[PDB]
Amino acid sequence: PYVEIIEQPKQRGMRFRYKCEGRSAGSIPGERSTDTTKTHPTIKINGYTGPGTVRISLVTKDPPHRPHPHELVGKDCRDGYYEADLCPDRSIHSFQNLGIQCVKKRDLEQAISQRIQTNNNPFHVPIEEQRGDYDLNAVRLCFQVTVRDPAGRPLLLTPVLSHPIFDNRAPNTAELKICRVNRNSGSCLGGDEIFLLCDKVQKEDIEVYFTGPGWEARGSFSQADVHRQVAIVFRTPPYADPSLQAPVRVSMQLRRPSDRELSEPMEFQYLPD
Amino acid sequence: PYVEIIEQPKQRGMRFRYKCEGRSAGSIPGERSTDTTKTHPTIKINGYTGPGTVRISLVTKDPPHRPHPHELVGKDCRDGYYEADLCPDRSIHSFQNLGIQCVKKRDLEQAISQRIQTNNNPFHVPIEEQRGDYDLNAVRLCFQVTVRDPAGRPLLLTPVLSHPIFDNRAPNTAELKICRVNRNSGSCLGGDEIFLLCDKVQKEDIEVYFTGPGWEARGSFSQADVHRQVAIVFRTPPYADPSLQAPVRVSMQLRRPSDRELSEPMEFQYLPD
DNA sequence: CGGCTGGAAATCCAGCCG
DNA sequence: CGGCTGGAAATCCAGCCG
Repeated sequence: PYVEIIEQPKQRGMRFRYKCEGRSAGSIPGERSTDTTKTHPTIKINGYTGPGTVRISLVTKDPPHRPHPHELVGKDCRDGYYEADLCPDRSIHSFQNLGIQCVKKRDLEQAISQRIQTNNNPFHVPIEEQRGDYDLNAVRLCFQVTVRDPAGRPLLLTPVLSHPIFDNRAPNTAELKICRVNRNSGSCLGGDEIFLLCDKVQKEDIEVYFTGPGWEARGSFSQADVHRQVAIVFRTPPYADPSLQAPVRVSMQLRRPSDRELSEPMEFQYLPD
Repeated sequence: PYVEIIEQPKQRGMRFRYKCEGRSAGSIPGERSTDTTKTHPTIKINGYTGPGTVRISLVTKDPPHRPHPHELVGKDCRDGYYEADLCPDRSIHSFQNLGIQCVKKRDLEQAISQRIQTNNNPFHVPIEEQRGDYDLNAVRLCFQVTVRDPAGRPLLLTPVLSHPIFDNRAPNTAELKICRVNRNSGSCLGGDEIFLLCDKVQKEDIEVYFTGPGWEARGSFSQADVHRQVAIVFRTPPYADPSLQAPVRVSMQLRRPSDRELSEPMEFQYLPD
């Protein structure tokens, strides 16, 4: 049998809550979770409907999936890992009370050792190989399902990882969001200045990526134009066509080069002068 | 005999260093210190001219003047208090190396225990009477001078307090500053929207103040328009002559209602339509 | 020009909700 | 009323400098 993630956890937007903030870090939602149609991380067992257990652990983002210092807090959790009994007459399991509790860079080693003492290393990464810095701003859910083979003895399936979930509070990879702009229109020739009010960004890793069909451009500014990480003053780039005949709706977005992530597109309408 | 402060400390303008920030720079100034030509807290002892000692410690700032959790650091300081041999041949004693090192409120309890342990409590406030909430943003210097009586045996003169000293690292105390404005001109009818980028302010306590000879208006905005304390979006007020036929250079600046403090002004050209 | 350090950046709670 | 939610409060760097 095999596990497959029918519904991935949302990647950006939620922050990892610290132990000082509470005993539950809210609930990780599915990627397609909308205000109208809510969803939760769901896995699918192919080739098995019956008695079993599931354990959700946290592991590192990049290849050597060392168990992560952070904790999975919520219903049925303990030791930084979720665990319960699979519904025996169902093959789909969504997890709605999954919350991530981050450690302090100080209580890191202490965190590590709990993973060790509690035997939480799905990819059995070696003590030798466990060495190294940990990205604290990113983790991955690691579903470990145990069904039973046809004989009847318990059967542990292979571990399935999810795409990384990122800490929204981290200045380093928080969700890119444009909150207010001084004007969503301008001349096709470009040159209009714009005050963009956004969330925390990093001046040495941010752009205002303009985008139209078979067209794209980048607004113009320098690091010094980034105000306290939450505002950018840039000049709009000229459209593809300087000789415009009427408004031309395009899209304005925030792009963090390093991971090529984008923000929801804001509509910007070019005009002729 | 009696100590007399003929040079009270500067109440505002001083930030209390956290131990984490190390040495860096620190010297409580006089109620008129400046340039290279400064001024420091100076006391004068009346009714004495000979040998003695002075100890300056921090007390709270309200009636049960308890030995504050903060610290006095710098030359001759020890255990959160200063103490040096008052000059035998001088009556006016100035202090030029006084620095208030604040404690994180997670050290509070062990801060008070050092005040007792070291017998720091000019006013002799009892352990049970030492109960209460400590205001960590304001301290009072307590000059405790000890001279000799006629028999020559050490004589301690009554504790002399300075008026409260306040912090700068407070959220509503730092300088008011306008960093970038989207427009420094507009209609005499007002109503034009402005995107002003500023130093951290408190939306609950700030406003944009326009002024000219016998004339003063304020930019119109709500708390929702203050973006992360470092940016404000407001609309200009109609000028005095809302039917100009020529420009009028008025002045625009930030104002903190709490203390009516103002930022360096920024010019504003009102014009006709 | 390699350190010193000031500014910039990283690391509890009021108001919402149901 | 208990969780939330999202703001704010607390607690490495460039550029100067010797």
